[PDB]
Amino acid sequence: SYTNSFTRGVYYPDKVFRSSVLHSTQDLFLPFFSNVTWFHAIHRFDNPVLPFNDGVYFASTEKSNIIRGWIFGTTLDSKTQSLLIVNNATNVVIKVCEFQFCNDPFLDEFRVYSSANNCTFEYVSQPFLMDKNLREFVFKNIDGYFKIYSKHTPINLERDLPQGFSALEPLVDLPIGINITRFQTLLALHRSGAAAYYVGYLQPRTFLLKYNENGTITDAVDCALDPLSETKCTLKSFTVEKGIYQTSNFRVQPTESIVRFPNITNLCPFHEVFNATTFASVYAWNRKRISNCVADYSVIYNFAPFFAFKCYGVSPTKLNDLCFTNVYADSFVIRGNEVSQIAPGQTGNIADYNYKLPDDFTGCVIAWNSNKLDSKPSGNYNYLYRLFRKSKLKPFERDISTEIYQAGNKPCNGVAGSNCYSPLQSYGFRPTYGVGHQPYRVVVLSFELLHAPATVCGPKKSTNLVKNKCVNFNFNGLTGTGVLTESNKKFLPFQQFGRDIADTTDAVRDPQTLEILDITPCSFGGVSVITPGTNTSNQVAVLYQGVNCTEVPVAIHADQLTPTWRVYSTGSNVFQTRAGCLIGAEYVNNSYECDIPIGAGICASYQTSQSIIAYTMSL
Amino acid sequence: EVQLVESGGGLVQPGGSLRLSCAASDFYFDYYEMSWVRQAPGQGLEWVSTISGLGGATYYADSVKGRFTISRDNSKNTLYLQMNSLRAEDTALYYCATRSPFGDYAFSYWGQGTLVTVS
Repeated sequence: SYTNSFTRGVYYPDKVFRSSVLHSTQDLFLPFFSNVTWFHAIHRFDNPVLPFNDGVYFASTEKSNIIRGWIFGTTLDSKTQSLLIVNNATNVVIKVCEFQFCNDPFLDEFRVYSSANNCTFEYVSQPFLMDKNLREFVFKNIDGYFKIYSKHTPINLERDLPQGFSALEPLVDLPIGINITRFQTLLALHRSGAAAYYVGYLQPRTFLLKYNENGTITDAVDCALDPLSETKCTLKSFTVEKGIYQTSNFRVQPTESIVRFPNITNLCPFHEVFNATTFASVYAWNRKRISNCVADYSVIYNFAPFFAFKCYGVSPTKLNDLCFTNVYADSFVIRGNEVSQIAPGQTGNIADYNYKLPDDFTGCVIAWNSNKLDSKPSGNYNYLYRLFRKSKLKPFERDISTEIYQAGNKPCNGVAGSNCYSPLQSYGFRPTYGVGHQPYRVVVLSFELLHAPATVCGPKKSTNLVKNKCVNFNFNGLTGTGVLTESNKKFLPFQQFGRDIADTTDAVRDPQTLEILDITPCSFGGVSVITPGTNTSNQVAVLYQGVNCTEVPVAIHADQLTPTWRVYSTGSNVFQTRAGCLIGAEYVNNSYECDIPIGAGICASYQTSQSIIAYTMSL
Repeated sequence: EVQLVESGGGLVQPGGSLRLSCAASDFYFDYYEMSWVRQAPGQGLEWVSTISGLGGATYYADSVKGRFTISRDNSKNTLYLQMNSLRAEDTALYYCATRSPFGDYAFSYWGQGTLVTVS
């Protein structure tokens, strides 16, 4: 039996206290106005074991404790743990353990299973999730954490499913860490009757949920339904105005996500530069280049708390996500008077006669006080720095000119007379000194990124390669949604000719073995939704640009769509226009006044029954 | 206000040797990296090789990896591309470009390009 589930089965995505918000989440939900299964009881059952794909939504309106159990398990025989929610009166508990559930899921003393095995985390929650009146429960599981819901609410007179909106309150979710592929329901029998098993299916589709300051959900849109409710979530609101708007490719939702960021597992000894025994001076520094590594910036702050850890260009907290190609590391030691002087654009003595960052520098400086490390009572003259030179320099101009400072008027060349000094000024370090003169060891990490295959990225793991399906790809930071195809393109074109003001990623370079991953849009078809406003009625239309009233069905993938939207993409009452094809209107041979500018001189209105019409812009 | 002039090009034969030049006058940035690009009939543009300005890092494409060679001499500030063992799929317009390593993937400047026509 197939019925219609109209706006029922909405739960809370996250366990936060957001109030008066419009949060759009992407989890497993039940699409509105979808077909579900409804069975009864006879006196063994009415349907076999239903496949538990992602989640389950059970509805029941009976009483006297007829349906008070749920079975969850992969195979129920030599497998992982199984969820058993047995609702009782004196010893109502949730015994989550590995059992031997047979084919008969009859409650009524425990004849559901045969034997027990090793158990796991078991909840002892005495509050029973039991209470005409309709009982609805949403069971789901993600990241090894089974989530339960319950919205037992008084129901109206006898019917199949009540109207209105409901939000199942969050129950006591529990971590188990298993997988479920089969689902059953327990039934109680007095003499060893009828029941109402209402089972559905949860798909990973987007969902817009609006909250209230009182602490409850007022209304929510499925965002995977008729063009009106489809466009309702693209504007992040619950009301629309009279006019034609565009979609956001939310019809085909990306089921899976692929990352495939790294390709190696060997770590990187970048900490070997930070804990070096003897560093270098500012006069003659050494830049170490690293490539083909695995950068793990989380272990950077494992040392003593540093000072002035300002990372310009990138986010200091978000460092383990963006990839690069080369890692340059130059470390030296400066005085405490210039701890903040070393900065991009900040001028001074070291910005002129020493190392200096360019205008755009994605790397970061990291400095730590080393007063207890480099300090000599007589004087630490081994660490010096160039201060006296001819003129200014440019970034990355390491000079090792060991000559006499000769910017004066007369060529001293050894005598060191007027305007003649030593370039490398040897300033000493001593323990008995102030904090302003303490030595600070500073390393300048440089993250060089070129138009080359990735060599060193973040420490994230890898995913599976999914093909021929609308997925979400995040290979090398090009976070997008589409389908990956294997085209005959021998080389990957560099999309930089016309500066790519408005151009999407047509293809990506596979970080794994050499492949051609061309990116294709899942379903765009140039869909435009003409909403006359929810205040008037709930009837909209559709427009498709670049079709011939016959190619639109095979272009928007009408086969992989909801049955409610299929009727709005048929060949009936279609009209060929100079900008595409109009579907869902009646082309009137006459015109009165232009109200809704569909396009190319075509204007629509909403008059009487009340429906969308089609005409031209007569002047 | 800078430019990248090129020199050298014409009809050649398969399995030969060719030298392409890329010079500049007002360009003095040391960290700006250099690169070559090729435009062939039918397709658009394809990257050939890249010399990083931070150090001595050189990188080639997948087809011209062990075939061509590059040399970025900073004494007179000029780039040279020596193409040996010219195959059939080498007739194209070659352009020299310069881009900053820190930033987007788009090239900062272009060149005049030379037509390498393999007989």
